[PDB]
Amino acid sequence: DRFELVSKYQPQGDQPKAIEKLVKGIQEGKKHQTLLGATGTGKTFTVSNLIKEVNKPTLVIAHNKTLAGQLYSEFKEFFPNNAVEYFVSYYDYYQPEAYVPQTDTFIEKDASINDEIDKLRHSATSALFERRDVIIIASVSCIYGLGSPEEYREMVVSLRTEMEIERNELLRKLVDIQYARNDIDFQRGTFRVRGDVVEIFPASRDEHCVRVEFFGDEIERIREVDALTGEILGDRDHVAIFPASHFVTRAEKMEKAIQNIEKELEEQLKVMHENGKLLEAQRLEQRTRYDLEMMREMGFCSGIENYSRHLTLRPPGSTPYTLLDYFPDDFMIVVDESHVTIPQVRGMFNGDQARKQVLVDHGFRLPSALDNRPLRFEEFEKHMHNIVYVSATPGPYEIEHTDEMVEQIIRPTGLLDPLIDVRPIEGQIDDLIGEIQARIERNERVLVTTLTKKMSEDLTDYLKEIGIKVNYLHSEIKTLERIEIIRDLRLGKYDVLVGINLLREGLDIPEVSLVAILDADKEGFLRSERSLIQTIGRAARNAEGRVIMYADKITKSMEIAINETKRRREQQERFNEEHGITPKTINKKERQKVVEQMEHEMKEAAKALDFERAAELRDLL
Amino acid sequence: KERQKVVEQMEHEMKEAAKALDFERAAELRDLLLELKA
Ligand SMILES: Nc1ncnc2c1ncn2[C@@H]1O[C@H](COP(=O)(O)OP(=O)(O)O)[C@@H](O)[C@H]1O
Repeated sequence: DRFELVSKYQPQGDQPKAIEKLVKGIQEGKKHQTLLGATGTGKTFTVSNLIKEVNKPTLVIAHNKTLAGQLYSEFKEFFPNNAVEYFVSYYDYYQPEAYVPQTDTFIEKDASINDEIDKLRHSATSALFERRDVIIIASVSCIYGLGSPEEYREMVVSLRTEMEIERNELLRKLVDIQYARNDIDFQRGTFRVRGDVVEIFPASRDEHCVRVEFFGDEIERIREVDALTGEILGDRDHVAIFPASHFVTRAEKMEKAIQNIEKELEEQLKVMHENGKLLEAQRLEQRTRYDLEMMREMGFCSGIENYSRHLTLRPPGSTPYTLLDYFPDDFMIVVDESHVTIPQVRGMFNGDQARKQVLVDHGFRLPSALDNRPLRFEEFEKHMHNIVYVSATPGPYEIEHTDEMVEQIIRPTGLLDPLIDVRPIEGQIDDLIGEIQARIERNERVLVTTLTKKMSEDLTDYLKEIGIKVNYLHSEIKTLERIEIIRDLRLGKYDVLVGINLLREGLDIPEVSLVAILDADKEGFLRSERSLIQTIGRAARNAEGRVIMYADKITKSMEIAINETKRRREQQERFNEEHGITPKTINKKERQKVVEQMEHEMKEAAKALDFERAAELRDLL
Repeated sequence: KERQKVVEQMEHEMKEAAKALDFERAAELRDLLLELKA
């Protein structure tokens, strides 16, 4: 079951040494290790190599789904013959259930499920039971509730050729595991029957189904077929069909769980009446007994997840089953951007618990709803066999638990850490204009970080008044719109981006030759050692990259950041000299509303692939 | 998987041409894609 790493690359720079150390670290049974890779060193190639050498099922955790998608695309290319999988929340958008006591307003759960994401989730969990050569790229969705892997495993329908089994008995088993008969619209999670042929569309597929051909009570053949075409893709001697749902509640357990929910309700109502929580008792009882009628009628009610722990018949406070449980005991976790991802993982339970206690306090939910929850960080720790944190700036968790850092500081094409200049706060804006103007003449772009909304808007406005092409990265710009703006910077539609936080997803672009840091000496979050080094990093994608920090004094964070930058650049230039390498970059209000409408139109015409209409609109613009 | 790989790759490249505003390339790619689907 080996990983086969496919790439146009060979390990370069100090990648071989980083790989060596990390592999030896796992051989030494080191639970925690940290890969201290400076930005642009190819840390994802390093991890690919680690994954190949250690050869365990591996979980890669990422802090946003844009980066998770980005890792997934890359790992599929790296391991085309192994099972690279994607595990993210299937919600296209998610408004959780919430209550605002201040305004006495309840927020209903609002959300739509993405069919492709649910598919990839099913593909992920079934793979863990089919083979060892599995890499999953996941969000913190990996610490959220899933049915019992033992049950999921156990509920598989196994079929093999020459097997005895009745056609209709197969139908019954498939229903029992949440497949639906649909002869007319045959989709995933669905079976269709034509005489002696059953076609099952696995929940893990939207592309290929399993055709099972009977002769009497015996399977003659099993074929992977193209669902739409009927074109045979291959014969199988064996197929495992996994449940179409990650939480199936058979009719027997549901009856009992309804027993237990009623009793819990009966006890909570008692306690609330004694404490004169009359409103909250009325509300809770209406809601719960309605939920309970629906379960008795349909075996389903909306927001049924609030009852997950009851439906399992497990005692209160029980750790949820998560994806972590689907993995063998001997698996590896890689935590991408660990300084961000680790605090996020810890923050999920507490955010969840806070939101749900205001619902239990005010009678919208039973206390058992809190058992429908992500893992506690102490629970996530229990799943750590070998964990490798990946970060240019490791957090205090990683630092504490790692005996020695594995450093990786050398870039494939020899690109250096930028030159840093410290310049006074006085004459700040004017000094910067000059540096921007000079970058404009050179067909290079600029990133600039301000501490405030106020300075960002003032400087953006002033730049615009001057004839400079600029965009303010406002904080409430979503990453989808962010990426559009960044694409436009790359194109030279803008020459400068001004933002408070430049550490937001996707801001590493080769065309940027200058990063300017206003108020570098104000510490806080924005001017911490971590923020400074990451911000410096944005200038390291360009062979003439440079940072300017405006500051009247050198704070502790400036010192560590400037020191580390200068130290790496030194070793990097030594490597380059010693290896014969030359660093090379890898690669008016009325007008305003008209442009925003035609742009939307141009973008719509592009999604529709009416590229001619999108051209007409670009030329209009 | 190899056909589907190239098709799926062509699509990426078409969306990318479009994001560069290189709608001329994107159309060239769309038209090739339609022939291959046929
Ligand atoms: N051994 C290698 N040879 C050539 N190119 C590489 C190698 N390793 C990584 N790269 C490429 O060099 C660039 C810099 O890597 P990147 O992934 O941005 O680093 P990081 O993940 O640390 O920010 C990327 O385009 C990456 O795919």
